[PDB]
Amino acid sequence: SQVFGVARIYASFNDTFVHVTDLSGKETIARVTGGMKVKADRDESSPYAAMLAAQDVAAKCKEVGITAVHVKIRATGGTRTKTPGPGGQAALRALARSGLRIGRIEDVTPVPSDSTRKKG
Amino acid sequence: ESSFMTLFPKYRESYLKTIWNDVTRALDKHNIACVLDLVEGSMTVKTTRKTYDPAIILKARDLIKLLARSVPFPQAVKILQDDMACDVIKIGNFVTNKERFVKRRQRLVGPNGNTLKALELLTKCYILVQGNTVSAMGPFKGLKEVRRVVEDCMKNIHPIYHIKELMIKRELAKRPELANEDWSRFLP
Amino acid sequence: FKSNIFKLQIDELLEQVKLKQKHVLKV
Amino acid sequence: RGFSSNMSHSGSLGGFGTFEFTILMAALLNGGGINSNKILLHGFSSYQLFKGVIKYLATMDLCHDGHLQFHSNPASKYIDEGFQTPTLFDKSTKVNILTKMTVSSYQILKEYAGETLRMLNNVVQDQFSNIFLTNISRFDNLKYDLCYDVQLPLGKYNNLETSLAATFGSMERVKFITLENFLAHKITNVARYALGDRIKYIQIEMVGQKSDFPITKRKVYSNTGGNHFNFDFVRVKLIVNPSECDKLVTKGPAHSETMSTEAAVFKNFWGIKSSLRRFKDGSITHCCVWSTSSSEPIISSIVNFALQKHVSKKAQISNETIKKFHNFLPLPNLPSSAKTSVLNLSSFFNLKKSFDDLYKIIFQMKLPLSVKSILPVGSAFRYTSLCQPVPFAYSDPDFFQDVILEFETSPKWPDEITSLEKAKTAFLLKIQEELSANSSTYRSFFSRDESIPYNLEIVTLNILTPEGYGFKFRVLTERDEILYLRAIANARNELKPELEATFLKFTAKYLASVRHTRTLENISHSYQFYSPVVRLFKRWLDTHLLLGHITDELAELIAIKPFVDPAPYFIPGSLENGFLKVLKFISQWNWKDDPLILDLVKPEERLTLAQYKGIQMNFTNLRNSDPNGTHLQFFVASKNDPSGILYSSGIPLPIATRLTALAKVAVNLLQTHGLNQQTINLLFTPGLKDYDFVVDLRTPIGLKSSCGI
Amino acid sequence: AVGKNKRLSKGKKGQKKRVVDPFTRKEWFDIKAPSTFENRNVGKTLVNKSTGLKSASDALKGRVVEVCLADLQGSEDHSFRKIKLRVDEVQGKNLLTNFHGMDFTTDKLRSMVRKWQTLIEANVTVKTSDDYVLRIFAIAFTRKQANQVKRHSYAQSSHIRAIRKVISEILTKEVQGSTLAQLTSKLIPEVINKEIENATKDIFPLQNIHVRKVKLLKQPKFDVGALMALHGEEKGKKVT
Amino acid sequence: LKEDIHTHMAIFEQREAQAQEDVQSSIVDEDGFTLVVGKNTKSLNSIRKKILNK
RNA sequence: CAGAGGUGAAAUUCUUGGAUUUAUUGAAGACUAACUACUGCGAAAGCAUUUGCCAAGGACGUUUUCAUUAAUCAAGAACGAAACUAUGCCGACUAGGGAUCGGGUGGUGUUUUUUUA
Repeated sequence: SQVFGVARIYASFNDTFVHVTDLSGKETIARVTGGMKVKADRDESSPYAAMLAAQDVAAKCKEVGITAVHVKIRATGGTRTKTPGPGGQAALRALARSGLRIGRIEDVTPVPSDSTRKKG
Repeated sequence: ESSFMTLFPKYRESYLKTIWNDVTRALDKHNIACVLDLVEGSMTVKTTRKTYDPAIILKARDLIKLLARSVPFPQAVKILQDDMACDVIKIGNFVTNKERFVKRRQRLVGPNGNTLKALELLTKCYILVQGNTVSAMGPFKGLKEVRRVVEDCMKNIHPIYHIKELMIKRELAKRPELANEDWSRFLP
Repeated sequence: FKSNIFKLQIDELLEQVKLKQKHVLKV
Repeated sequence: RGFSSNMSHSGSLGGFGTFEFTILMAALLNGGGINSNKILLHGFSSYQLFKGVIKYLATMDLCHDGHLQFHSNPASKYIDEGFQTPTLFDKSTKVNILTKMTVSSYQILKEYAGETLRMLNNVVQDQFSNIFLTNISRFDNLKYDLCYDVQLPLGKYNNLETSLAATFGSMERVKFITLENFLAHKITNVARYALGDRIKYIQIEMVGQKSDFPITKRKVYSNTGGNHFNFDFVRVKLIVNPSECDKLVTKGPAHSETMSTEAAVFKNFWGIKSSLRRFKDGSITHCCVWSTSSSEPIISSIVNFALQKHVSKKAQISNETIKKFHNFLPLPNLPSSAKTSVLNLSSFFNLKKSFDDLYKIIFQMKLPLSVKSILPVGSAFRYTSLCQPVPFAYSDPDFFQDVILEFETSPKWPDEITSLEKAKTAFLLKIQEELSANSSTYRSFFSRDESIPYNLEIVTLNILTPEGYGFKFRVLTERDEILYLRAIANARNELKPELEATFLKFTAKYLASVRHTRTLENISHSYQFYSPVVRLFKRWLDTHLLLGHITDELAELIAIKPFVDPAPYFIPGSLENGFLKVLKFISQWNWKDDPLILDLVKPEERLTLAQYKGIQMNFTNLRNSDPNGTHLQFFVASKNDPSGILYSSGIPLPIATRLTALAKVAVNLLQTHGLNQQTINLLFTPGLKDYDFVVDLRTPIGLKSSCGI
Repeated sequence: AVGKNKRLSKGKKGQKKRVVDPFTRKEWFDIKAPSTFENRNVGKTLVNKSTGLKSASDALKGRVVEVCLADLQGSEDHSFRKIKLRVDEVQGKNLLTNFHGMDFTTDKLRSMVRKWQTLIEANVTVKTSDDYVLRIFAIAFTRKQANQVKRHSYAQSSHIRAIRKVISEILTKEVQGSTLAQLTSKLIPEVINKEIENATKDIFPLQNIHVRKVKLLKQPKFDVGALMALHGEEKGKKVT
Repeated sequence: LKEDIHTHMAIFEQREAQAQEDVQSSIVDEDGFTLVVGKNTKSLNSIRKKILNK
């Protein structure tokens, strides 16, 4: 019935990557960005920008045949911050409004086991 | 039907038993079921079959996380709001000397909490300094500023320097004649 | 070890297969 | 091995013997490096020289990749261009040595070089007599895996043009001077291009080749074989790849706009049998589809078609030996059983599917002790059942396949063996109640197990699942080994060996059986032909009336010995070759001196030096305690069982000597008489002699349909 | 950054043309989980083309999928696990996947970890009967009894080392007894958790006992016969 | 089967409970000697059997 | 497939030889998060993944043994970018109270389990 693909939503404090892949994780279907949807460079991380990005990705997804999504949301991780972005919340909400069946939500941000700093 | 849970200790168990009617009031105004289990010590947010906001189930997860890590309830529902985020900053893995680490985080709090309170007032966040970490709750610009200030203070920059810089930047952005100049001629 | 066992075994096969000087002189 | 220095291009085997070996080892003493290094030295012993020369013939190609060059009267050099012929060349005399060797002879020499290099690098066992003291070339059905008798009623030298489909003209005489050479090379190329990948190697023997004629004759004059030529018939022998032994379609090249040269030879090679089929994914390639049959293989079908097309219209094709073998294997009473191949496992997998449905149900039932494991341990679960499992066929003795049902660990077991078995019976009673209350389509009842002596309360659960299958659940816990060791401790010095036999029966039923099952299923998947070989061997033992006193796991071990260790023969690629290899081994086995040590593995976890020597020390201790073998005859051991008694215990020395005598009588029969339908019929006739009395009995109802045949 | 104000780098000096439509040239394959599970058919996958069937077979035999056991088993009590699957065999718009690894999920690990108790990790690399090489990570969290009045229930170092000995022995015995498929059918109904709890009930009471993560290390040589046997040969339509 | 299982389990439980109490019922000898049993043992037969094994 | 990074906004930089991103791997130099304290150890500086090897140490338990062998220390010896709102009467010292870390004794039942650990 439903064709399932994943959406990797990497939502830093500066940008918002919406990136739908198929199940296998290798063949990317549609990738846009708030930075390539917004005009003002200072607003490359806004909910408006992410909403435009999710609209483009949803158009291409229903074009090729995908209908339902496992969403995986991601922060910067590592030694920097560990909180997703405004683009993350807005992209997920915009996808669900645009009408892809949101299949399964998961938080996958790389938390380091033992981080890399100097203990001065 | 996505779920999330987190665990608490018992002093929070008494407080949460007092406030759990308002937690479920807010979450059922947002259509999110929630249970509280006192023989295990667990708070759980489940989606219903009438919910329509994946952002709100993520926000409810952060709600119960804050409530377990001991912020009050009005702060908790301010995280349930729209344009707010929580961040935890680790200050453990910076210094080796225990005396120096204690002195530096006490410097981060300040006398009478003055420097912490002025950081809160200038960044519009809510900051809590718990042992080896720091929990700050507020808008994303405030969280960026607070992560920068706390990391430099656990390095050797004084938050009094950072608070003066924040005041100067506040008045500079308040006068809108300089939307291109670098302001480093003004900063200390 | 392989040297010892294979040497003794090839000695057995060669004394088994060896011909005779009487046959050599006759032919 | 069977080679010689004779000519092989006349449809013969050899081309490599004493003279070729001497010239080759002299060249290798001269050198043989890629940059003309020396491979063999003057101070080397014969072991070192032999290991070196066989390492060279194993590693280096001399027919299709490269060639060797030397000077006799300065150094040798391998060069990297194959000349499609054996090429060791001397430029001081400008000779090629091995032109008597054909391509098939060189291929078989390569495989033998690889086998003996493996046996040289084998450090565990003693491979010496294994290499040097077993002439395998006696029986062609034991040397090669498929034999084919084809008769060629040719006629006369001028009748060639009518009696052949090829043409033996002037330049054909120039290239292939003798008619035997030309026809032999024609059969090799035709059969090789016809089979393709269904064979590892090929061999064409010309039966009736007399290389001797008197002085008063001009040449070897004869009239045998329907013509005036020096052969009786052609024996086509094939060394077969067992995995691609039964691929249904014979795939060719794809389809472009232009007819390619390869597809052109395909079309002119297959004629009517060729086609152009669109496959399931959508490829458009040429393929000639056949049909499978139980009684005869597609190799026989395709070589019949190829020889009757591109050789002559008069030749006769036969392998009634393997035809009758596939007939002697039983055929289950199922739809499409006749056209079903012999490597099909669909009945076994249907049994496994029904078992998995029942497995889920009983796993998600609710008990006071939650279930820990459920292990199928049945002969059908290891593909060694004799009759293939037919639905609702409830008269075959292997209808109820054993499963082990093991619960979690619990400290509240009883500590008294009868009450322990009664508690297991209580668990099975609750299981049966829940099944009959929840999943009523299943049926069930309760039986006993008297195979374990003095433990008389073992109750098993018979379950009939509505796809027509039966499983007797028996329960294994964490206390059985403890209670049996305690009983054998507290028993007095007279009754200790009786409880030894009791505990050994318990182990072979409950514990090592699971290890046995999983090991044999895995290595059967790696060795397909093991399941028809063990089915035929069990049939042979049952008709010779030894199965009632020899257990099925010992039958499976003694059946799988040649598949595990086929040295110095080949891996079996036919039911015929496998079963006769088993018979030859069990005939040549001297169990009074020789123990059976196996390493049940996939082809190249093996038993290393310490484990091997420890098992041999166990064997020699058993033989010091029993030199004559009045108490044990077969010392079989593997990695799952280094004991050596566990499966062959309690075996009558009359029965063991009768088995060895039957194998010896069988191999002497095949030595004196040629292998054919009457010999194999005499092999399968029961003995009924040497017995002091026989009792012939009949049942009121014939049981063939109910047994599922 | 579409707007005009940003400057002109090397960048968009000359860009190629959109004349391709790879989603017109691509291809929908279907995959098939092993017989160990219950909901076998799981989604589809895209391959670039087929004019190199070399390329189709290459990409498909390369791929590595991963799913959640909730979708693979119909069970929200198995919802917290994720299973990786490896595509080894391909035949006719139908892939035959194979078991590759296993993870817990990050929110499950954070949900388990508490404050006034002790966390135990233990891993072991072992070898199955199929000569697969495997590495198993298990964890276990201690608990107070129904009677305890001390607010923290800490293990001692000797208790932790003894429980690690027991856990390592149990995992080694279980996997070295099992094959890979039997190990999947043990990991699905979570048997080793109850086994470890019943074996370490005597030393210290533990509460959260899981097998957190399984990793494959080295496969054997490929065997299409065994794989097709685990799952459970075709003639065309004669175009002319 | 049900009747046999139930009656055998009842009589076995009675015998086992009685033997357990008899072991852990402070077996004091005639000359003032007590006997050293442990926690979780339930068979004086098994005590004699451990002594016989050693 | 055309931006990515970064900032209050920028800028330097990397990017049609595909940067950022997605997936399977491989190597390298560090580090040892959550558990993590009402703590533990070491003379101090300091010390957190597993498992061994080597030697050391405290307290406890002792109807063991040596029988004043000790304490305190000037000299000598061993070990070894920062600071920035902290500040507590002390002592040759009386009763204690809740905690907790390590050892031992007794009572007492739950959790445990039973001739094999």
